[PDB]
Amino acid sequence: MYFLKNCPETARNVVRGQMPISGVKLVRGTGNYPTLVLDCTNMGSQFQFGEVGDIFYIKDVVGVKADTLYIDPVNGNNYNWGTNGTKPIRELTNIAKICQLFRCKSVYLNAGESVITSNTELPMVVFEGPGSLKANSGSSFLIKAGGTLSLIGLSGISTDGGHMFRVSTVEKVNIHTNCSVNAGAAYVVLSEVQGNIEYRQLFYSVNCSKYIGATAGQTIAGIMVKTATRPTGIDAAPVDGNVSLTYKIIE
Amino acid sequence: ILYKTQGAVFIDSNGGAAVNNAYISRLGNTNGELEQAVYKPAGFTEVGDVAVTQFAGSEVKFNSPIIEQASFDFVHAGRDTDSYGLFMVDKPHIESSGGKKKHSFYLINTSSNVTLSGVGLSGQDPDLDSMYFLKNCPETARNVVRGQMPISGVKLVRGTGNYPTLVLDCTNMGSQFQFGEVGDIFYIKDVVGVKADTLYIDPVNGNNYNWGTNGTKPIRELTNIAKICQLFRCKSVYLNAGESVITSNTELPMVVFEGPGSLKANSGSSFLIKAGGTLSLIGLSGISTDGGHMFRVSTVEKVNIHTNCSVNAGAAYVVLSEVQGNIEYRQLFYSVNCSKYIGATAGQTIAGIMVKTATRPTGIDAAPVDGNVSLTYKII
Ligand SMILES: OC[C@H]1O[C@H](O[C@H]2[C@H](O)[C@@H](O)[C@@H](O)O[C@@H]2CO)[C@H](O)[C@@H](O)[C@@H]1O
Repeated sequence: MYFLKNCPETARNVVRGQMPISGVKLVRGTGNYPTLVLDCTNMGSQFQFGEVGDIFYIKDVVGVKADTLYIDPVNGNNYNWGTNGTKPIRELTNIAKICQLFRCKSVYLNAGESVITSNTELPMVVFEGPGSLKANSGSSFLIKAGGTLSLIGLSGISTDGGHMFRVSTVEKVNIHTNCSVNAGAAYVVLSEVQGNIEYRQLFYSVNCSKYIGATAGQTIAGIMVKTATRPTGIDAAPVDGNVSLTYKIIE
Repeated sequence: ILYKTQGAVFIDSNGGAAVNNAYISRLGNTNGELEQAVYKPAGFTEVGDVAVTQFAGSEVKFNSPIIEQASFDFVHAGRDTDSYGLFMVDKPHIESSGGKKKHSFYLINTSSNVTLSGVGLSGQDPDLDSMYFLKNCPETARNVVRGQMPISGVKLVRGTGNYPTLVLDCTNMGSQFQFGEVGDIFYIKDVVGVKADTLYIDPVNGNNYNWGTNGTKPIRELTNIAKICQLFRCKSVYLNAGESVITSNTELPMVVFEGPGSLKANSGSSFLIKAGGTLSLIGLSGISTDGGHMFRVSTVEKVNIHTNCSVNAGAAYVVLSEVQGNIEYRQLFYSVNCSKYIGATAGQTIAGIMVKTATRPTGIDAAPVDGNVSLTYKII
């Protein structure tokens, strides 16, 4: 429907009213700036039968919500909105943007491994489903906003060497992992700021050299590790020297 | 158009057709309510004259119409098959002598974009008359309202069907919270750029038709308080004297509750906590249940429960986490009763507890929570 060519950063291409009844692909473009704005746009059944096309070009959304974002590394299509279960997207590249735009409460991971190869932000929502999350090429998942990130019942989350979650916000961050967690020789959580973090591991298993570390002097953290399958060698020293504990709950 | 029964009727294909600055009026409204629409969609079975009627997929653009003396200003039905046909009315000038009217926008299985121009009214029947009537609009439909609400108080919306579709898009509400009524809050899907600080409740003298956001016009039941606070970003709820009760599990918004009123969960029901934040009960005459757990938490986000009033969960718990929770509970003065302060349905919930009162179940000071809760801090 729209093709946005080299629209400047200050420009806004506002869309109001009702989208067509039949599915359409909304936007494509060229240039480094998003300018499309959904101003209370009545989307109808576009999430189920249409496509966004290129999510990069959407600058802001007002009054348009969806509860869940669906990801399918095997059958998904990135042209999709991803907010309807029959039309999931396939990559993780824009899940943070998409969830922020539509105020999604959860992310659904269909079977298969959802991977990243460069640092990628994760929205602070509930992740569920049979899929797994993998950070490859030394990349890390990024936590940039306060709130709670929950991994519930996934087939697991792991990395090929980089720290698992890099926190760059000073806001309170809760990380809840109720699935298999494997950071290898790295940390589950690395704070790049003077953080305030609460990490909760529930059953399944966890592996890492330290549960939480920080790049610089002190980051307050609270930790609960409820699983026998953990590196017991760090029960006495679960975090690096740059992290001070508020509480520690480990058997 | 000067008419007796129906002003204008638009049916089936009329793509791109426009009707600008139309002046359509019934010749007076005497016995208007008794006219019977002749050409109308199946879903419209009400009696009364209709200035403008549209259905079967017709989508004529109505720009600045002037509609006078009608029982129904507009009756519009989307196409039966897929709800196709947007109801488009921009700045309608609606008036009727003696404030006689049934509905301005009777919308069936459809979407709409309407811009109000600070002109309009709702009829003399305190129960049935409303600006909008939304009949079986589907889940995917949106009936958007922009512009200025009438100066005089009106009842905004009523409807039938299982899905809310009304949207307040930066609607200028004027003094409607104080003098008007929402009608049926259920049909409002969302609200943008319209806020109110407090939601007022009075279990005996309140009226559910009211918005509830102005102190002179509180609502009555607790059923939709979470939804209302969410739509209007309320910071607090004011409970006037009396017992506000629930008999089914009902969500409580995470805001400050104040006033001399009390909260009661009956029929074994529980109050629900579905979002993170802080729920504060400050100075209420108390909160209690007839046997159900007081607060059932179903969110994994950080939840703070601050009770500065009398609390009685009986043999039940003040808080029950239905997920792997993260809760902080603080009881300040007054009194607290329960078998355990916090419990959970399964796999460990973390919590911090502060109980500052001599009137508490002293025998659980050493074991304040059930086996599925692990304490971060305990101050008693
Ligand atoms: O699907 C087309 C249309 O058929 C019927 O409409 C009737 C209408 O009710 C009568 O008042 C008269 O105008 O004849 C029409 C058909 O010839 C359905 O009642 C209506 O819902 C539907 O849209």
